[PDB]
Amino acid sequence: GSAAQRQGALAIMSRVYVGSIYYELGEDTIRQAFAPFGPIKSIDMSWVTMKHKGFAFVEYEVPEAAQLALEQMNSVMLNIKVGRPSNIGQAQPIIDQLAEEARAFNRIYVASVHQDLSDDDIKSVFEAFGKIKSATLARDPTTGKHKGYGFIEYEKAQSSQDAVSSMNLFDLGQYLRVGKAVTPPMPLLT
Repeated sequence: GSAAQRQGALAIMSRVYVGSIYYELGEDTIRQAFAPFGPIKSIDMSWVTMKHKGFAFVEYEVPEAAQLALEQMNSVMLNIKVGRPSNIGQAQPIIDQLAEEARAFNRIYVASVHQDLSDDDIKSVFEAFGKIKSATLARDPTTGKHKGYGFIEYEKAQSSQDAVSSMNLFDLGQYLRVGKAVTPPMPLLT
């Protein structure tokens, strides 16, 4: 896949269809509900009877997030149906290419991480499951503070599995959202 194609596959893989949305709910509600999985980049909710259509397309900044929201979102809110944009099929080959590639790094995604924790803490907390090759938390450029999520590459596959199975929904005051990475480190490259 070309640098551009991979950049377009990642974009689609971060989109999640949300349906059965009560008519009295707006993007702010949806946003808050899915935020646990990674900061929400944008929301595309389609609205002469200015009310909407109870479906939205939430777009995360990284596909790993979309992957988790889909696995953990089957809550009420007014019930809702989660799925994927029916056009991913056009980027499926690459998406599969990114999947195959991802399996070479015992890479894991970690969302909903408290502002006070740092790359160290997270590292500290996670190395308990195995030697950690890399441990970094995404950060805001204009600030520098982590965006509440990051990635952790383990030395051993077993280590990343133990980490995942043990930390998904781990406390404190919030619940961490963890799951295996669905993409390699530099997706647009090769």
